[PDB]
Amino acid sequence: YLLENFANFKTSKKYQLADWRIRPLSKPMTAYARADTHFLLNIYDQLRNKLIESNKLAGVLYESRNVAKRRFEYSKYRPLTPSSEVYSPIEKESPWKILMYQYNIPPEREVLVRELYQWRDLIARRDDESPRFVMPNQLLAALVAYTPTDVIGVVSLTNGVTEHVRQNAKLLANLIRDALRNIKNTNADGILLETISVPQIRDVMERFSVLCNSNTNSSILLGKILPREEHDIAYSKDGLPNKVKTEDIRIRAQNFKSALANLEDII
Amino acid sequence: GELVTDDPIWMRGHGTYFLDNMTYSSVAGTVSRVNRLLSVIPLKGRYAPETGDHVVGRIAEVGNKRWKVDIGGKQHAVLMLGSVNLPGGILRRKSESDELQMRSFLKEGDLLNAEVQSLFQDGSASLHTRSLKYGKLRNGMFCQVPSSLIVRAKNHTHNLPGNITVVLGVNGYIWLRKTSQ
Amino acid sequence: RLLGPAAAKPMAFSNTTTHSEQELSLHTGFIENCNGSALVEARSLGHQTSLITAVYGPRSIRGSFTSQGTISIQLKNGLLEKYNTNELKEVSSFLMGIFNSVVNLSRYPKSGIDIFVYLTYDKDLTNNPSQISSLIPHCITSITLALADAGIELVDMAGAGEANGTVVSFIKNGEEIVGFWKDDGDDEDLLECLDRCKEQYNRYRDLMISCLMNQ
Amino acid sequence: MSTFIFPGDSFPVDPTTPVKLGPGIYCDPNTQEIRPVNTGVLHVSAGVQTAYIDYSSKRYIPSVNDFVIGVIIGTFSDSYKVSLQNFSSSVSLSYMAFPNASKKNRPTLQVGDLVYARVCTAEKELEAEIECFDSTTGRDAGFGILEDGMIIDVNLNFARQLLFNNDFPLLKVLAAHTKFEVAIGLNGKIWVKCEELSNTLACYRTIMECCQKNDTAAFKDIAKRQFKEILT
Amino acid sequence: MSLSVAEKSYLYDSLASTPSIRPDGRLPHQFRPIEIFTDFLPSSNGSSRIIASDGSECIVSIKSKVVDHHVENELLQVDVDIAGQRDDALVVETITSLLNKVLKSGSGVDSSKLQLTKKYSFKIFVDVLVISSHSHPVSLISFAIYSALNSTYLPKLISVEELPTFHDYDMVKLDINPPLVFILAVVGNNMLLDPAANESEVANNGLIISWSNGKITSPIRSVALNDSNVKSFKPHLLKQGLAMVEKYAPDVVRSLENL
Amino acid sequence: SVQAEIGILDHVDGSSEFVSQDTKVICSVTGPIEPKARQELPTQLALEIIVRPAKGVATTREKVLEDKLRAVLTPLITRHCYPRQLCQITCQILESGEDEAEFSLRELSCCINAAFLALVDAGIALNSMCASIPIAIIKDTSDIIVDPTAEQLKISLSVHTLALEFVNGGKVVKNVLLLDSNGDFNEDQLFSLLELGEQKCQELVTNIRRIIQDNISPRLV
Amino acid sequence: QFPEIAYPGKLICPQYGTENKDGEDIIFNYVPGPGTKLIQYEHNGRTLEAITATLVGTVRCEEEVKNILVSVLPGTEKGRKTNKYANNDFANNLPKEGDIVLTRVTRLSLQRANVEILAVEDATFSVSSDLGETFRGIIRSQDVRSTDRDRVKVIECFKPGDIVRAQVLSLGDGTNYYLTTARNDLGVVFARAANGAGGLMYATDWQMMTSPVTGATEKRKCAK
Amino acid sequence: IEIHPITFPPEVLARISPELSLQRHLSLGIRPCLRKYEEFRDVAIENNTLSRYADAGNIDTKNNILGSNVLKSGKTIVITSITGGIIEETSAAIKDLDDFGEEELFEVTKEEDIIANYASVYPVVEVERGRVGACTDEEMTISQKLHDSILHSRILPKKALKVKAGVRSANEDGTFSVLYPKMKRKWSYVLYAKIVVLSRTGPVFDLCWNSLMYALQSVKLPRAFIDETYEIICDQTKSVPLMINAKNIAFASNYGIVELDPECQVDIDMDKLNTVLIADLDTEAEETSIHSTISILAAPSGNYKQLTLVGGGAKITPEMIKRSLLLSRVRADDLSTRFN
RNA sequence: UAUUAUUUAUUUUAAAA
Repeated sequence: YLLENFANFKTSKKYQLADWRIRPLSKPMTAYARADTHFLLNIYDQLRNKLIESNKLAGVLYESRNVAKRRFEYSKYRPLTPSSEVYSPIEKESPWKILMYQYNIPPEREVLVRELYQWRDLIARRDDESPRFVMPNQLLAALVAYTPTDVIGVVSLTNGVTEHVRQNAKLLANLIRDALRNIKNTNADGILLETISVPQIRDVMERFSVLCNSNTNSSILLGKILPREEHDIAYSKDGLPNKVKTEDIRIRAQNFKSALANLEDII
Repeated sequence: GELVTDDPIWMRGHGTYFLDNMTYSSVAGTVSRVNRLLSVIPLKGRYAPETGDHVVGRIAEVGNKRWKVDIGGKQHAVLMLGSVNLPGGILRRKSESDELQMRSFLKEGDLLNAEVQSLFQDGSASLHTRSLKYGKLRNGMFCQVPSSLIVRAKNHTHNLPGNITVVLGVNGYIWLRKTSQ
Repeated sequence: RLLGPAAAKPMAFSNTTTHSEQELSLHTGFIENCNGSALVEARSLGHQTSLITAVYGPRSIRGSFTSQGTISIQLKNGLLEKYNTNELKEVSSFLMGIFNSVVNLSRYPKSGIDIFVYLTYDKDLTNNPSQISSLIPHCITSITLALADAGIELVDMAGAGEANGTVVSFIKNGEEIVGFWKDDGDDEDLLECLDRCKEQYNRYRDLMISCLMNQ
Repeated sequence: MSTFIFPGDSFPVDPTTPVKLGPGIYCDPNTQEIRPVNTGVLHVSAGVQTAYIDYSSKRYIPSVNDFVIGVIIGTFSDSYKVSLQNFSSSVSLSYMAFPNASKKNRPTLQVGDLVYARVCTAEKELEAEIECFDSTTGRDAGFGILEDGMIIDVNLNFARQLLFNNDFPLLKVLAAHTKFEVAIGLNGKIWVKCEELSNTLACYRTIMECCQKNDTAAFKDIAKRQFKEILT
Repeated sequence: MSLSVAEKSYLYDSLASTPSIRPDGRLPHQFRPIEIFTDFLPSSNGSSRIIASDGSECIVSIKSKVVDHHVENELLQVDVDIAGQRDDALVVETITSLLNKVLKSGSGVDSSKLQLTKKYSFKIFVDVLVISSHSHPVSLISFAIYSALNSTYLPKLISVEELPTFHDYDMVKLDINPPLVFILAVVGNNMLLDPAANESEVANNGLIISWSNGKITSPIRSVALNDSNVKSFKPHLLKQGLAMVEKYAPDVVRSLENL
Repeated sequence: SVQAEIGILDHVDGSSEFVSQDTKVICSVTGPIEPKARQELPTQLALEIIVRPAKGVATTREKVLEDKLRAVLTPLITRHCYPRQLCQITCQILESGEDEAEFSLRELSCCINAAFLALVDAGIALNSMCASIPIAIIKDTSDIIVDPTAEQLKISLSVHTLALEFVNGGKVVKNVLLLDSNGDFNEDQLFSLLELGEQKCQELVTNIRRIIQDNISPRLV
Repeated sequence: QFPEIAYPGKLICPQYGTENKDGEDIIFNYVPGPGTKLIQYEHNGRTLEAITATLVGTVRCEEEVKNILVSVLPGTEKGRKTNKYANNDFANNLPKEGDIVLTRVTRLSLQRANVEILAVEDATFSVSSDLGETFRGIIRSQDVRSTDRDRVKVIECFKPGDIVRAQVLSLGDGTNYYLTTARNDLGVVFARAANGAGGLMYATDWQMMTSPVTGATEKRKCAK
Repeated sequence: IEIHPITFPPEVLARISPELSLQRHLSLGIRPCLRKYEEFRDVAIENNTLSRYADAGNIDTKNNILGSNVLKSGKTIVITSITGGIIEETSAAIKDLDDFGEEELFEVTKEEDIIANYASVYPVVEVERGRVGACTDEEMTISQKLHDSILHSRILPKKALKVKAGVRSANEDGTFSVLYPKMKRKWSYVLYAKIVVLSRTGPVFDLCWNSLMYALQSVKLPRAFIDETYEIICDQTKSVPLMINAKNIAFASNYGIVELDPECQVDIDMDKLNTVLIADLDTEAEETSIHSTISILAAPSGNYKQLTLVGGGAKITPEMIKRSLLLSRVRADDLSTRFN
């Protein structure tokens, strides 16, 4: 945004997740790399003058010092309290708990995702790889959902396994099998009856019986006009009204409900 | 409206605005000078939250993936879902939304204490309850004092004679309760 | 059109031109719009009262998260003996303080109950010259009828009576008071007021169950 | 064959020959009869025989494969909120509807920015969707932010005649006076831009005056008089 | 502020105990400190400002009008205006209807003390302006209309029936017995006088009692203080509350008529 | 003879102005646009009908004028092809052309003709065409007159508003949209003016078709 | 021994009752149910936890020293057969979890279908105008079908105005309910062509609906 | 091919689709109101029940209603009372100028205004539907229709609302005595009506009109007099009934036109047009589905006062127009003589 | 679960790789 606006530098932004280990860098990646800092000094001059006019320069310089004061620390030696000045690759006491909610894993299989997350991390440290390289979360969820018993099941999964899983198929299969056999290994009224008992119920019932021994005009102005029921009439040919009886509409009601549900075939 | 200085070599702070290479005041108070930070401290002012404050706040509403807690500042402070000690560790989904499940244990009007984890650009506070020390207050009575009348100290809460414990929130909210375990 | 000509004046009747038992009639269930209906009528001495009460509830309030229900009672003038709108809302707040202690509010979370009382006819036949006190007991009995017809849970029945402007509403066969209203009246009198209203309360407490068990 | 028609009139096409339904005619879901609903000139093309009515309108209705000029009125987590016309219903513009899109990268578009997009979804019961690159053909040239310039309001018939019919002399009579760049949206919007503002201003006044004066032969005198006035 | 359900149960058990543990710990008959200003509106016949302990404030103005009582029914009208509320609100029309009953001409206020000729009398316009309120302010307003009516000065009358005339400078003092309204909150079996904000939120019911001429007068109400815990009360609590105001009302009138 | 114009207002989708005797009504239509939450219809188009008097504020008189004007335009619009949308039809009565305290048919008839023309200018899907005329009968000589003057209304026994629906070149009367009658009349007078009105509306649409065609044709290509 | 008919306030029985039967004393445990509440009463200065009815109808007792579910159903047994309390039964019987309801699609979003609950099971049901009593839910796209839950098209499964038979999942966000149609018997049970502007369509395939007279076909998420 | 539908009880049928439940009933010649095509609803009324002059012997003192009527048709309840006031009219006529020239110019230029000699009532409708707020669009439209129909049907001529002014005297110890008959000051009666509709189940304009026509035929104008600053006073008991011409009184009835569809009880029956006629519409099913209705105001002697013809739904043929007019007479002839 | 989310969006930290 700062390049396209303040520097007027229209650029495609795809050389971020690229592999910067390769040598020599390609001509597009060399032009992209130099562009990240070529105009940043001109952008600095513009943004600084605006922070002075807006009286926000003090806050930016304060926040900048807090960014420069960040301290890297291993996850094993990280502080227990969350802080914005210390960084760790793992900032949670149980990182596999957010995977069980992300992929909807039953809480009874937490002992499985624990032993798989810890095994995946130790393997990543041994070969100096990322945990997603040896086993992404997509494959970690499949192993705990499908629970491959045999060694063939660990290899044949719909997404496809990594090479670390392919080599450790026997070790991983022995881990899910053992963790699943440990799951199968894992799997009142007398409180109030003694206070009042039975002979004392005759007291609370006798209390009841003699406590509650202490327990028509047609119309005045509108009582004989409002509670009137429905009266339906029909005009004959001579113009005289004819009141239908409440049993005639009863015939109509039961004749409709019976003839309504009596439809089970239409050509 | 009046001029505080005509020296361009200054860093303007609160109660102070820049205009025509000169510096003016926006409030009524005393001029402060710290290194190069020029600011004006007004007389009356609400609580200004900062990073790392043992405050006491009341829940206003249960919002989308967060809570609105009444700290006493210009705006409501936000308490994110991933910043508290959840009951069962995580959410038990799918069944209900995130907001409805929060009201089961943290409804509107509940009183608690937390620490300001960080600040937003507008000055809003971001709280967190990631320790056993912070929790939901009970077994006591609530009282309120001005935030400026809170002397700074190492300890935020203190034990008092008579089996009573005081929670002096730096935002002015105090919770007097019986001493707990 | 409406209101009519502003230059017209209402008719004026001159007083110099030519010159125990409180009857009761109860009905319920006759309005199709609402859930529970009621119609109470009373004619004692030279004062006849007839009012209609409708209950629309329980209505689920969208987005509400209240633990218990909320009762809304509204008095509305009818066609004779119009009272001022301020005093009508005063009796409404007094009535809401009564049924909030009677209606099972915990049985209706995130919902409300709206009461509508229409003072359709309040006749008065005094010979020659607060008048609202004689209608509060009749309004309480009308709401309890329509609330019972609407399938709403009511902790015990509620009735009241008048004793020279003194209106007292009882519960549990007069064991506990749920409302107190007194306008004008005299001094020192209190034991006879609670007695005359309590016997009038039991007269209404069983007569409401009469029409509610029939039909 | 072109004739003026009215709603409720008899459709001058025999029900024997299959005819394609276009904008202007309506097929009753009950009587299954084809009847007009708009007022204008009826068009029938003599493999496939389609029929539609050309009616005068200004309220744009979203239709797929239409090029429109929208205004961004809302930024969100995964999509923009774009307004194709005032008071109308807003349309959706996803962040992944851009060339070289990424879920980890937010586009540099803010509110008030003019975008030239294509309608890719126009369900009547849903919100319309637009995109800044053709998802069917992979096109991306011409789509995107319209920086600076000036936008003009015209009726839908004037905008459609300017984008499709190459015989409309408005573009030609404008090039005779100044070099510019134009973007025509089927929602009644026309975005122009020149080197100097004085040239863009004269282009705005001409397109405004030519839209109300339906005399196509008068476009030459409009641009002649308009460009000659700004010199004072 | 609002109260959490945790501290709500804490106050209920402490207030309903046989030793009433008030939040501020006062006695069930002690009041909070009150500041009352009087005679500051020159354009009005009488005025007063009252400031409660919880920041509650109320302003009263008293105007007069010469009217014929043979055609004017009520000679005392109360017009309440709570800040932040509409004029047709329920919380406003109830107090407006209630204050016109405690100050009704011929009932709580005798119409004889503001009469002029056989044909004419004075009509008192009591205008109330509630700037801030935390609880039911019907008791705080009654104190304000008391100090204002006891500092009100009406023009002196100068006296075949003709229209009345008044002196240019000299004015008479309005000597009227102004009724007083008290609020009582019942919490279980304890009766509380002058309930605070948090106290009135956990109460089981409420009582409104008028007081004029050194005795209890009409009207009296039993309106609720919170729709949550509305509980019916034993008639002995009504008598205990009605008898408790008789024991401490003269202590109020003596501390209120000093001005 | 009646006068009518189209596309007079700028900031609306479709406008019109209908004149008859002395009654002048300017109508505007905007739609389909975003409806309000209390207005949206799940399957079809929602209408907002507003008629405003020439003098004073909008009273209950114009409320029944809206309800009648709504009953005419609703079956005249293909509402189903605009689901969850809104159409704002606003009629402004410039001159009443009649005694407002006594009659309101000359304004209702013009609002119908102005709304239909404005709906044509806006581009809303219309199922057919429409025409509306006022009808009255004189007291002394019980004569049926079409489009009566203001003086003839004050000497009439009954007043009538006839709104018809025309299809197929404006010759087939598909239905009778609105026939509002007030006064004194019997069954014989009804069909006498109803037959007379069907041929006076028939020449109105024939003149309306000519009016709208003289304006829309120069717009198109 | 309790009277059959009951009024709001009639004392039924305390929470403890005993009787001698066959020389074996038993104690009844009466718990409150839908239509009662434990109310303390005083007659000699000592309280008791008695059960008091608070409805208009008949009292019915069930079982789970045993416990007795004492409840009062509203109305008379003759009135329940006539179903004279249809409007009252809809509001009092809120849709619990796992119930089956008949809704109406009122709003179509790209990832959800807002509906309006019209009935609920009591096949017998219960359904109530200016009554002001109506419930609403949301049918999410993930709960439309069981085969391939993610990446669906609700425009091809529902339309505004269609009647949908869907089983509830849980209370969504308090404002709305969460429904599902991932079953063969759940889906559109009554729709009409062109958003009600056509003829009555009937379900045929698992995702195909057609009208006999008009012959037009429209894709839905039917139920059969 | 052949596919059987889904069965539904009649209760949920009316809720999921009022149009479907309407056509299903019409297949059996019945309506969802459990009535046939041309079956109305019986009415029961009580006149002067709320009036000040209810008892000829014990005339109420502190009453205001000059006449009332309590109507109930089916399950809807209509309560209509009529109060009243009096207004003093000024003589702004050119006759008082005593000039022949100006008076002759007035007679020549004056145009005839037939409806200017008639007045109307100012009704206030209050349909209780369990809501709060201002006047509903329904309440306002009904009030305007009652005012416009009363005025055009010529029920209340202005000369019929004049006040025979009196002068009450103060003779010796007879306290007061009133005498009745050109007088200087003049007066005219002003009639106010308030209508309260309860348990509304459909269109209630026809019920409000019929209830008002009964209450109008039962109002008495209290005699007025002046003392001897002197405003006018009405008599405490003496009164004169309102002289309403029974020629012009009319009654209301609404009718609808419904087209039957073959899909509700094989290809030859699909093109079988058969539009039916419904009398006295009611229930939400008929109010919403039927979009082509006819409301008529029919007076005796076959005279019609008002008629609205909306053709939104099915096509209305002259046969059903003649049928509705004739069916309107048989009800107006009944309602006008069923009680009096 | 703020590198999380709100769909006609009340998010008020979307920045780095």
